[PDB]
Amino acid sequence: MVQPSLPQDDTPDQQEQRNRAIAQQREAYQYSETAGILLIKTLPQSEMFSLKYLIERDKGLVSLIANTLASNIENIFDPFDKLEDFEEMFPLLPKPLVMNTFRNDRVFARQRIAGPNPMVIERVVDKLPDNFPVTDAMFQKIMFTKKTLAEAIAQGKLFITNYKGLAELSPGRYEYQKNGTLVQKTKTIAAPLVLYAWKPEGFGDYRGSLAPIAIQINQQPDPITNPIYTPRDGKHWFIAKIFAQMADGNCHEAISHLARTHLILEPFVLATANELAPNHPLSVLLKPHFQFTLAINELAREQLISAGGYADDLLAGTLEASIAVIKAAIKEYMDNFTEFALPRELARRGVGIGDVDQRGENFLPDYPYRDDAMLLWNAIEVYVRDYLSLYYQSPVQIRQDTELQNWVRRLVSPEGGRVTGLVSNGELNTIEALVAIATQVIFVSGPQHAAVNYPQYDYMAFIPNMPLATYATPPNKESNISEATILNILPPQKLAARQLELMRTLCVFYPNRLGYPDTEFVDVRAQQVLHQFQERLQEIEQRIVLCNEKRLEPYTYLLPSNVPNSTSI
Amino acid sequence: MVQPSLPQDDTPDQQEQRNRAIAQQREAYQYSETAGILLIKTLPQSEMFSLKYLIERDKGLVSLIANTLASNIENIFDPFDKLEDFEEMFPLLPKPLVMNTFRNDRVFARQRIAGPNPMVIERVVDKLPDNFPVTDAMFQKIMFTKKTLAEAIAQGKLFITNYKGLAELSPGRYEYQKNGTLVQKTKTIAAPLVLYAWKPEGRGSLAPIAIQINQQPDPITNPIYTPRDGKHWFIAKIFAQMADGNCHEAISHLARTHLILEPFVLATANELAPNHPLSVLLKPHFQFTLAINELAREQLISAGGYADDLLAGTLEASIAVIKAAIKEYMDNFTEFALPRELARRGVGIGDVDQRGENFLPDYPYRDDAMLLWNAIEVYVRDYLSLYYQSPVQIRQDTELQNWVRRLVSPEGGRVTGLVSNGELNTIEALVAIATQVIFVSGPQHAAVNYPQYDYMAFIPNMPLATYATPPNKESNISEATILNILPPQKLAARQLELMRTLCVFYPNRLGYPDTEFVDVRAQQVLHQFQERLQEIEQRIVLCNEKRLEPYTYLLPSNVPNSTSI
Ligand SMILES: [Fe+3]
Ligand SMILES: [Fe+3]
Repeated sequence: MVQPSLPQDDTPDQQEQRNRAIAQQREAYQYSETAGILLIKTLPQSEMFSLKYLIERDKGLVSLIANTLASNIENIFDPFDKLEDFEEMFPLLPKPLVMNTFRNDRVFARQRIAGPNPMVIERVVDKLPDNFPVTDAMFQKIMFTKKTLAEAIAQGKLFITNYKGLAELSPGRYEYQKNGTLVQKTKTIAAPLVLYAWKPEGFGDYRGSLAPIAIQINQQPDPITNPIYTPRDGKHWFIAKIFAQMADGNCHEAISHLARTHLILEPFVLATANELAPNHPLSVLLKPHFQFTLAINELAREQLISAGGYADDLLAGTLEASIAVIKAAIKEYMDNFTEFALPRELARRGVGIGDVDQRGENFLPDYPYRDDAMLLWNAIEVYVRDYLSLYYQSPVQIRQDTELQNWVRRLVSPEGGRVTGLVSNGELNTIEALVAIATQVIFVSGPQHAAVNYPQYDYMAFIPNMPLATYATPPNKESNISEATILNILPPQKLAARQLELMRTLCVFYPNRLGYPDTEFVDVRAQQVLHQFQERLQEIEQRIVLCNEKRLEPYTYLLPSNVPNSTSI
Repeated sequence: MVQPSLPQDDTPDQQEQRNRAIAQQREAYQYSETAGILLIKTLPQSEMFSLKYLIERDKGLVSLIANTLASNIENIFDPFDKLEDFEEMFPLLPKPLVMNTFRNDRVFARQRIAGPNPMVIERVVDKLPDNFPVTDAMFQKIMFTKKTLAEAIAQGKLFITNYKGLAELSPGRYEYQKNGTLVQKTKTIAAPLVLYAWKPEGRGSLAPIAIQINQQPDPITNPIYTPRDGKHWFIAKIFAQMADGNCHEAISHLARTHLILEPFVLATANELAPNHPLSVLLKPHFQFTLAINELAREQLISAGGYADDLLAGTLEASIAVIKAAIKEYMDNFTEFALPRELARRGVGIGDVDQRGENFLPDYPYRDDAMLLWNAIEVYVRDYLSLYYQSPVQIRQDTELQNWVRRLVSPEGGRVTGLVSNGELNTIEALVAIATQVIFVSGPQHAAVNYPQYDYMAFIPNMPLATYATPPNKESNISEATILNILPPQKLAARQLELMRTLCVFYPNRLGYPDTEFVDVRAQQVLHQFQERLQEIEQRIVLCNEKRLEPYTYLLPSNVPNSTSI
């Protein structure tokens, strides 16, 4: 166990040892790709899941065998017979928290700020999209108000989710035998726009909340084939929400979860191995936050984004279409890396802590993801800054650290991740820039992945709340809607089962815990910095527990006790 | 990648490097115990399953989710409604090979010699046990012969399986909620005696003659059943199969492959340098062995695990059987070498009649295992000769001498049958030890592990517990009677779950290690072993065209390099 040091501070003997270790690491951590996604060529045994991990994962899979044994769902591509059958899918599993209230408009809307994908909603500035022709009359009928849209917008009261990033998907296909013949079917794609309003009054008892106003299921308006639905539209409104939720779930899995936690971490894990000695302070800082990350990304390669895997079976598009969405989300992230730092990302959507009205109040006061993620972001930043200050007291030490400079060059290179938004001026020159990079990597690996991964079961294991594909077209607005209509839009039995299977496996345990690495730092000064980070997380836990006593609903996913140390499941 | 060498031949500097490695290995491979069974304290990450292993094991578990989705079995402690329902448990899985023919007496008997547990049957010498009062009249009625029992025994025609090792099990209990009421029930244990005869006519094969379901005879409450007893005979075979299945899992499989290997794996780490030739030889045959034994600890022999759920006895009773089986093996280690084990049961290749033909001519486990035993023996002799030429190099190898001391010690495995004269002194003795270890880890484990699905995933052929008492020999047997003896739905499902996971894939392959030997001479000896395995594969393929049913489990292409599943 070596005291960490910068390579230029070491003797020539010690530097030879560092280069030896790096050369060996480069041989063990080679770069590869699947479908243009950067991944590892072969996983080192040191990077495999632990025994303890495997025991927990297996308990999960065996719990699914038991639940399936106790369930009445069948291995068929028929719809369920009754909508109530979706409630019977959990005889031996926890009931998903959304299950009993998912029909409520407020429960729908609050998933934008506290559900699995709190990453889409943005404040409307200036005007709605021209292809989303909501009228004053619609707004006024739904809000029971004489205020106009322009007035609401001028007050910062309107919010939108625009799923146009899904507009080019080729719809996925599926097929099966029924009575000795092959039936071939296609999923139905949608790319909705959803308008929300902040309602300060709430419902008399004055916890304010977001409320949904209008849904246009596809991007190009048409009064007949693509009208705007509102809550006045009865069962047609319920169906419009289903399509919007399906769209949110596709954006969730491809963009917010797979692309922008799991797969954008892969180049950082590999660059750390390919350029940093084992006793490099940055490697020692970052490796606890990479535990099991290569391995879980290899399972995603094998089981999630493979032909016949979960993405192929469950999502709206063809596998090829889903992979294209994933790769475009990676590219935009890497190209703009520092603009995806949490405060900047939120501010770009108009929903950051600085987005306030004339009285200093946030235009979106009820946003548990933002509130709790900012606590964790700020605590990690203090932890990282205090840690790196033990090793870099002056910027020349950044510039003369040949390993660190190689780590940056690897990341920005085309073959190393193409992280062209990583640094300014073509080179890492300051300590504060490195603090921001390492803060963002640790934030993504622990907190961000916890926020998008662990709500999956509560909101997406109950299939009707967020089905990963829709299986019939939106009915015409004047058509009558039966239970059969809804059951034909929702997934068939075998695919509903498959989606529960996925969601349970992704949420069943916590592989590790934020701030609690498997081995202590050798440097007692760094162990003290870590102990203070652990104290701060305890303070943050109690603050969130207090906030949750007053929130409309508790938001538990960013409690530090529930945040892993690494992206690992 | 350093040339292997004996420690006494190394420099002082090399010797201190060897000793540092051994000290680190002792720290990473510490000894521990669960319920008196020797295991590792903490599994080193280097000893974990590989990614590729995990991917295959996960395919197997997901296949069970899919199969269960497509099945109609329920999560209940009720019996199945019809016996035919046991045949509908495999909508998306391979059909177990025994399923169609399991009622046939010949198919029942041939599981003694080609089934999951080919380790029990033995030739009757002198007389039957006194607590098994088979009479001439019974024998003559079953065999439709005038030969007496004593004449048949004198000709070496009779064979027996005696499950007396189960006679003291406390019966397992189970409970469930049924209408806000907690129901508690007990399994029924049995310790049968089964008489077999070799019947030359056909073609020639073993035939079952008589079953007594428990050890103490009584003409009314524990009678001798024969093939003349109709459905009662069918039920007696169920109890005999259940007993074979319990002896299989506790003794032949868990004890005498998985758990007796654990001390050898730990001794190798605790006493041999990484470049010790014996460590280099053995470690390919230990791949994933510590890890699979840790899953056995956690999932198989834990409270609420598979053994607790499925086996006839309480968990404490099954663990006692396991531990007794380990101790007899270790106390008599060299006597469990394949040729000597077969000979002690009267069924070895030397057990021949006046005309030179075996008393038990049809014995695929024996014939194919002997081929692999002999090939491994040549491999380890030719390999070890590269490094030991005279016994003084055996005696002056301090690491090897420590390896033996560790194994025979009370805290390293207590392998008191390992060595003669208190000490390992010859190359041939070490050849015998390493041959047996490699044989157990590959071939023996293959022969007891991979038939589990074909013979035990079809629950009526070999249920791991019985759930009602043997009916009175005079009662009418209904379909419901049999369904109450066989496992309830939930426990049948749990037995299929287990047997599928134990058989889904081959983690590695006999003779094909992950890394080449650095020593080119050792590479050549390994290549010769691979060639011999190819010859054996073709010889077994030829035998399988003349056997009544193929025995595929010891084809070298189906034998792993290590006990790993
Ligand atoms: Fe994840
Ligand atoms: Fe096994």
